[PDB]
Amino acid sequence: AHIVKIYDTCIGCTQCVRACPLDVLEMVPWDGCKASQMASAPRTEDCVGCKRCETACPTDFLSVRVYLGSESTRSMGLSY
Amino acid sequence: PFVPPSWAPSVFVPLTGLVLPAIAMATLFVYIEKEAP
Amino acid sequence: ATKLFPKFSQGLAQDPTTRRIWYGLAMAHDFESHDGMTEENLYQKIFASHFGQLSIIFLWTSGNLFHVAWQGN
Amino acid sequence: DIAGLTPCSESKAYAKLEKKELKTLEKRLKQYEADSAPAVALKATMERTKARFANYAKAGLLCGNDGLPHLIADPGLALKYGHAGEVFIPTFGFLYVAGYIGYVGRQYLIAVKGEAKPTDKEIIIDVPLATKLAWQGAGWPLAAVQELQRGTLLEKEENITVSPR
Amino acid sequence: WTVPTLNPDTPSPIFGGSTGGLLRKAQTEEFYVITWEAKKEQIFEMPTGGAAIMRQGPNLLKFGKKEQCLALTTQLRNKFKLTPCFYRVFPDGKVQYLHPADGVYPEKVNAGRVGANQNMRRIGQNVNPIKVKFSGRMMSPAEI
Amino acid sequence: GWVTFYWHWKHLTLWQGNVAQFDESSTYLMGWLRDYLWLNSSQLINGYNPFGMNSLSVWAWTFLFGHLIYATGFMFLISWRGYWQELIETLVWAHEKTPLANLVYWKDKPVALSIVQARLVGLAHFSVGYIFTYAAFLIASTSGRF
Amino acid sequence: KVKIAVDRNPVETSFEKWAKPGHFSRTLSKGPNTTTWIWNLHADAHDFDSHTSDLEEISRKVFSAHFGQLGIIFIWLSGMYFHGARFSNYEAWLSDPTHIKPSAQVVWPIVGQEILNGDVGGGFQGIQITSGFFQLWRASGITSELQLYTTAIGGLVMAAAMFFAGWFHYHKAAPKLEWFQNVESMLNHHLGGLLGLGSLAWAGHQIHVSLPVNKLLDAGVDPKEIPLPHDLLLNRAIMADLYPSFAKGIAPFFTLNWSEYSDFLTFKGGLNPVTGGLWLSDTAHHHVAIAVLFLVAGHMYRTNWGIGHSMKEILEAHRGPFTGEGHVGLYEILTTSWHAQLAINLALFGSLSIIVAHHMYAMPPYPYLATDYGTQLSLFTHHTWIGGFCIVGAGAHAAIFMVRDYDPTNNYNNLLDRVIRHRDAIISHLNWVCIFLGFHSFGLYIHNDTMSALGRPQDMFSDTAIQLQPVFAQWIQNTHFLAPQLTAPNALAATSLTWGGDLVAVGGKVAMMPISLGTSDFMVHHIHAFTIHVTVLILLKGVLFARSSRLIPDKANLGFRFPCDGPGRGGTCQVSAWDHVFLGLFWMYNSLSIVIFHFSWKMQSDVWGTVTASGVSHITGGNFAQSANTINGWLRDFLWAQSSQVIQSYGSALSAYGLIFLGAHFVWAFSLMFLFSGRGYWQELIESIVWAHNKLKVAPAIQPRALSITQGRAVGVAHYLLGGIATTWSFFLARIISVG
Ligand code: CLA
Ligand code: CLA
Ligand code: CLA
Ligand code: CLA
Ligand code: CLA
Ligand code: CLA
Ligand code: CLA
Ligand SMILES: CC1=C(/C=C/C(C)=C/C=C/C(C)=C/C=C\C=C(C)\C=C\C=C(C)\C=C\C2=C(C)C[C@@H](O)CC2(C)C)C(C)(C)CCC1
Ligand code: SF4
Ligand code: SF4
Ligand code: SF4
Repeated sequence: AHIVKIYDTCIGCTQCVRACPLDVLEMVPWDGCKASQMASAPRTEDCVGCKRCETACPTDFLSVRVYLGSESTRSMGLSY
Repeated sequence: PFVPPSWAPSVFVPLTGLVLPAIAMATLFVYIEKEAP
Repeated sequence: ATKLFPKFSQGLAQDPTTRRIWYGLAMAHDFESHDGMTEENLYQKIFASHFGQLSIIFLWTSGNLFHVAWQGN
Repeated sequence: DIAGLTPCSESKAYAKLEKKELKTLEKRLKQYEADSAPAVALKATMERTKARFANYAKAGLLCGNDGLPHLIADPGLALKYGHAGEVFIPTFGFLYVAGYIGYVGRQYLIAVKGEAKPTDKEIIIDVPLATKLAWQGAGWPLAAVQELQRGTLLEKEENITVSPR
Repeated sequence: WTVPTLNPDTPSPIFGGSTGGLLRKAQTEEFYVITWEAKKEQIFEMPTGGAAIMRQGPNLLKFGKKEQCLALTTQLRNKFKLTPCFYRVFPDGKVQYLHPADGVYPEKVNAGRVGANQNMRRIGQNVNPIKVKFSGRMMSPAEI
Repeated sequence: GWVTFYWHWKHLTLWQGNVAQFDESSTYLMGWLRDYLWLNSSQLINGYNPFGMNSLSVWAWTFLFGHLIYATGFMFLISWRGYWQELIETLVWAHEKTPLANLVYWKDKPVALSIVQARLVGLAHFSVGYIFTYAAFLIASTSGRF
Repeated sequence: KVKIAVDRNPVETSFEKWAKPGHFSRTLSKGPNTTTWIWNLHADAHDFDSHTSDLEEISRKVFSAHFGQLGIIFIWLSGMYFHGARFSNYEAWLSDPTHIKPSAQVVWPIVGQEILNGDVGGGFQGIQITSGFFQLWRASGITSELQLYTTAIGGLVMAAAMFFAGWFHYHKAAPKLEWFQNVESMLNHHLGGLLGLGSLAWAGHQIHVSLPVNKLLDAGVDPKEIPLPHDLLLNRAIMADLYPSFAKGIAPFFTLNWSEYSDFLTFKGGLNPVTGGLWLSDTAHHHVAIAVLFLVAGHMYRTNWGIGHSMKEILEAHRGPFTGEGHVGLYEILTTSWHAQLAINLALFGSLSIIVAHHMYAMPPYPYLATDYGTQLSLFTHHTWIGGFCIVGAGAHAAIFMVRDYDPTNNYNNLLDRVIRHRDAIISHLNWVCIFLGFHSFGLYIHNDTMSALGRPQDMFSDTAIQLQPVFAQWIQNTHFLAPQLTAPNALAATSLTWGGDLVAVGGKVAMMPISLGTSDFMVHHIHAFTIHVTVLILLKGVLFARSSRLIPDKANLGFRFPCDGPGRGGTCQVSAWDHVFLGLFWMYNSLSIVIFHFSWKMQSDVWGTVTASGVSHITGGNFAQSANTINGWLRDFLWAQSSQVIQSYGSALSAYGLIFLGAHFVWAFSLMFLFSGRGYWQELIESIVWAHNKLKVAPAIQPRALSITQGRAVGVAHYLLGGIATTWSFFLARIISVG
């Protein structure tokens, strides 16, 4: 499975969650940013590694980071 | 002195390059397809 | 299920695609990445691998000498 | 003289090459009437060929066994043996023109940088300013030394971005 | 809100079939089933290729992977303002509800959700790989 | 390639006894293409022809063998995974939909080579053809001429 | 109601936008912040669909852009006619066409380039041209540089008119969408007016000018003493002397006594023995028939009266039991989508350009065109390349429609929908067909190469060893050859000498002779089948999977031109339909490169050659049959042997071809840098270079950026095709001009 991590730099834009095409991320209540919300990655087992979340992340540097890891039928996005 | 017979190539070349490859490929393919207990 | 090859990377051994065969062959000499690798075991594996390389080189030279002495002029 | 080369003026291969070149042009000049425009053109090329072989020899160029002029690039050999118009002088001529272009372009970028939209002045050229800098670029070498001595040519490392390391 | 139960005998949108449908994986590993309610019969695009007519009220479709189900989920929500839900179904009869996990779409912050894979540091505060060397396996300074 | 071309051409001319050819033809690239590559390739490409073959046949066959591998590398180097992955998926459908063929199945799910893998496989094919082509040309040109 | 509908003064004519780069785009009008903006500006300049979602505005931009193209083409033609009147040897070539080489480009004497002014003949020095203009002008009956100069002035007057029309129909009276959506009216005018009237008018020029002038030229009359075209147009007695039937006037036409005009309207076939070209009387009766046929065709669609057909009705009527709804929805797709029209038009227009190359070479329509091998090879290769490019473009715009104009609500259970529903069956079956062709086509060459290298020639596929004769093509050739006596009784001769019969020789050179087809021909025809099938596979796959695939289900949202979907799913590089066009270009280049090489070798080996006493000596001595069955044979007897002309051109007039030959090998290798690399490496290298510019305070405000992934691919393919095609171009022209 690919390793997805969220960093304190997260601003709670929710853009990564909206960009994810496999529902690997969600917004959880937080107190570190003004938006009072931070991105979480509770379903990384369904992550394929498209890195759309990173493309949607506007922080410098990225608050969401994807590290390609062990490959599975879900990770390879195989319908067979 | 350490000289193989004339038939050596007529036998060694067939075995090495055809027979041995087949044997090697067979065992190798089996191991890869085998799954951990 | 988990295949036996490669034994040095459970990750690859749990890959259900043909990529497992290619990566198992491609990452066999990267000892530092092998599962449960320690610095001492890393050195001992390399030491044995170096004896293996030397064995191959001397057989290559013996093979060369033999074919010239047996089929050349 | 140098490197065992020989003056083109005394090379036999240099002379044979000039004859070979003029004989090709002459073999062609025949198929045409004397005043025909083709004939006039082949004659002007033959005159230009004769002048080149003569001008190159007069310039004191050295020729190899191939009978072709070779250029001396060592500043020491060129100055001591009369071969400085081959690489040395050309070097200072180019360096002046190339620095001219660079110093003017740098002066332009610096001037447009203090404007409202520098990017706009790079796609749409401020012609009047560009022409002014183009003319003031003749004294670039002295300006470049004066900037190097005031410490205004370079940027402070603290103001230049770099990767994490 | 409670975890929904998948009714497998739900009517499926009108569609003549295609060649981009389920494969042997659906019978050996797992398949995905999207379900939604339609207030009117509307033609829509099958993520597997082809046009299909959604039926009035309940609708059910089966896809080979989760991405195809979420792709259809995106079109129905963005274009028809519908609210679909999908599940992973195993070959032994087991059904697993997947989205929306808590009934609230992930982009909308919801209570109860506990953060996961979050690092109380910026990426530039990660350690050098030399520190995570000779661990149980190949790992990244980020994983620590 | 440049260093070995230089060495071979300078020695071929010295061995033949006319260093002037290199001295007058090496100063322009047309000279390299015609006086080194084109001229020294005749005997090699005639290793086998409609009139028969000679001891240089293996080198003529290898010379072309290297050109083939070199060009095969271009496919792994220019074409990328996405295109191939979608093609294989169609074949997986064809195998599972083909009667009798669907009876036999694969233990490893067929997938396109990875991005890094493709770069390596392409570079290997490119490098092998590069060496085989020059080795065939070098030995044939020197041996056939001397 | 079909009617003229326009908007008045729609767009103001000012230079305000000229000074605001990127004004047409909502994203680009903001101005540049990085270098990517410059590329984006040029790459998105003619993408009106992306500029605006208004079809009427897009249609008005397309119409005026076409007037701009027509004006460009007119200037190009005026230049060719002007260079023929002021910088050519046409008048001398008219007197001696079998020895004087056509030339219409003279170079200035500078930096020694005057060497390119070769001794073409006729007391002239210039670059030899291979466009075939001299033969076209002779066929048209032009005998003076005054006529070429007058046509040049006319073309510029026409170019000015085209540019005016473009400005007027966009800024003053812009046609409304309803006007453009009158497809029934457009087809009636283009078939009846443009095509039928154009053919009728041309028949007028040929009958009153081309036929008498060329008859006098072929009789040996000096071009100076030939009557001027008007003299023939205003005097019937002269035309009556040359053609007795002209003494009867147009009475026979209206009295249905057409047989009387048999002396100028003929069905001879074959070739004029004097010139080696088709009979102009045959070309005249042909264009007259074409004109009649197209005038009828232009009265088929309904307009403002009840008579005529409705394309929507015809389409909706053609439906069968195996195709669901059938052709329903197509009329709506082909009246609201320009990309759909461009896809079909590019496909047919390219296929046509390829058909022109084959027909013009086998049936040489111009006088003295057949024996001008440089022009013949250039024409065939040029039109073949134009066709191939247009065919690849057809694929791209079909995918653009599938991604941007396709709507499922209008395509349920129709042919389009049913095709997308069995795309995997189509691509998988085509995949196997491609693999079968590859092994059974190129595998045969490998077998022959190995058998020859192993000294086993009897085990090779050849006309002497194992034989693979193209029997079907041999039977068709025999049928077409014997056609004149049975299936085509009126025709005096067969359409072409390629089918068979006696050879026609002009100037001692073979104009055309029968072309034999053996094992080597059978093998190369199957390589063509393989290369075309594979190119179709890539283009078709790119179009059918443009909206979605099993790997990527929302490809349509990503768009037509996108680099990838990330390294996930194993790697999704080059999944966009645009990337399929990128790959298709390489295979189209591979296919056509093989097609033109086949033509050149076959023609130089079995057709072209000097005719001597008792025997024809071909340029390559008929070595195609025994040398084109192995790759080694191709590399040695074609590339290596015929490259001698280009490699030995230095010091002559063909020296330019040698320079271009090297320069083209360079551009091709330079493309590999872009094709094998990635922007990630270049961006970092630029970062260190930018550092040096920052250090010396010479860093630009517009941030330097590596080319986009898609731009990197586009730059690579462009330089690959430019370099590769230019290399063949230099090789072909140097070879043919020298041994022509
Ligand atoms: C006299 C004591 C001695 C000797 C002779 C050696 C010898 C060797 N040790 Mg070693 N070692 C020693 C003590 C010694 N060791 C001690 C005390 C320790 C503990 C600190 C170690 C720890 C150690 C380790 C950890 C390793 C070695 C290894 C090696 C081998 C190197 C393999 C190699 O590169 O090929 C031979 C190298 C040479 C012959 C050097 C010459 C190279 C030149 C540049 C070539 C020039 C040749 C000439 C110019 C042209 C030839 C032309 C023609 C003949 C072809 C080598 C045979 C390696 C090994 O195990 O390999 C299996 C390795 O991993 N040793
Ligand atoms: C950049 C590389 C380069 C190289 C490889 C050379 C190489 C050479 N230079 Mg030189 N030179 C260079 C740059 C270079 N130069 C530059 C940039 C200048 C501008 C000042 C000069 C100015 C120069 C002069 C004035 C002379 C040479 C000379 C020479 C030749 C002998 C010089 C020597 O002894 O050692 C090599 C020299 C250098 C590595 C650096 C500069 C040359 C030194 C400073 C000159 C000392 C020469 C000395 C008198 C030895 C020659 C004795 C006698 C024959 C005069 C020699 C082949 C001498 C010569 O042969 O003239 C006929 C000579 O007198 N050069
Ligand atoms: C002096 C006459 C004139 C003036 C002042 C304008 C002014 C304007 N036109 Mg316009 N137009 C004109 C003549 C004129 N036009 C003519 C004769 C035509 C018929 C072709 C058109 C067709 C036309 C269209 C279809 C459109 C405009 C548009 C516009 C507006 C913005 C676009 C623009 O001009 O930017 C400047 C653009 C350029 C300078 C590009 C020049 C294009 C030339 C023809 C290409 C030449 C290429 C060359 C032949 C080959 C290059 C090869 C290479 C190797 C060098 C603008 C106010 C656009 C608009 O309405 O705004 C959205 C619009 O879409 N015009
Ligand atoms: C006899 C009627 C007629 C004729 C001859 C043409 C001819 C042409 N049309 Mg067309 N068209 C017509 C009727 C006609 N049309 C009608 C009734 C409609 C409305 C349904 C259209 C709508 C239409 C569109 C939308 C387009 C064309 C286009 C074209 C050009 C395509 C380029 C080509 O292949 O030819 C080769 C070019 C030549 C042979 C040059 C000669 C052209 C001269 C000017 C002939 C005159 C044509 C013109 C219609 C005559 C009236 C001019 C008058 C108003 C001053 C072509 C010249 C395309 C275009 O953009 O052209 C700019 C295009 O996009 N037409
Ligand atoms: C576009 C095709 C075309 C054109 C333009 C012509 C034109 C011509 N043909 Mg022709 N022809 C053609 C096709 C064509 N042909 C074809 C396809 C065939 C094969 C069947 C023939 C076979 C043929 C034959 C056998 C003959 C001609 C002849 C002629 C000429 C005489 C026509 C005639 O007798 O009266 C035709 C009637 C008219 C043209 C009507 C004229 C109306 C005028 C121009 C209108 C003026 C109005 C204006 C307001 C006046 C004011 C002026 C102003 C200053 C105030 C004529 C120039 C004859 C010839 O060669 O003469 C020597 C002849 O013998 N043709
Ligand atoms: C009637 C023919 C025709 C027409 C009207 C169009 C029209 C269009 N095409 Mg298209 N195309 C065609 C044929 C045609 N095409 C063919 C035959 C091919 C196959 C190669 C393509 C392949 C193609 C692709 C892949 C794409 C388009 C795109 C487009 C759209 C935007 C064009 C653009 O990007 O602007 C800008 C145009 C340029 C910047 C020109 C680039 C310069 C050229 C390519 C260099 C060629 C070499 C040149 C001759 C070298 C000169 C010498 C040199 C030393 C200077 C546009 C509506 C784009 C699109 O649809 O957007 C999504 C797109 O991606 N076309
Ligand atoms: C010389 C280089 C080369 C070669 C050989 C090929 C070959 C092939 N390409 Mg390809 N391609 C290339 C370059 C090349 N390409 C480049 C540079 C690009 C970038 C544009 C592409 C892009 C490309 C695309 C996009 C596609 C292909 C496809 C194909 C396959 C078409 C189907 C087929 O013919 O199967 C038959 C196989 C052959 C004809 C190869 C012949 C090999 C010989 C005859 C067999 C000998 C076997 C031997 C005896 C085995 C024993 C060896 C021993 C050691 C045991 C084919 C194998 C298509 C595909 O995937 O297949 C449908 C496809 O879509 N290519
Ligand atoms: C002022 C100017 C600019 C230049 C800016 C800067 C900082 C340029 C940097 C220059 C630096 C750091 C040079 C550092 C070392 C240079 C060295 C050691 C010089 C080497 C030259 C040698 C050895 C001479 C070789 C020869 C001579 C005598 C001349 C010829 O005969 C040829 C040859 C090789 C024999 C800007 C902004 C690019 C814009 C523009 C105008
Ligand atoms: S890489 Fe793709 S699947 Fe994974 S979390 Fe990011 S957007 Fe989601
Ligand atoms: S895109 Fe980045 S900043 Fe925005 S919610 Fe996701 S991780 Fe946080
Ligand atoms: S290598 Fe380039 S094209 Fe391929 S997935 Fe990565 S970024 Fe996309």
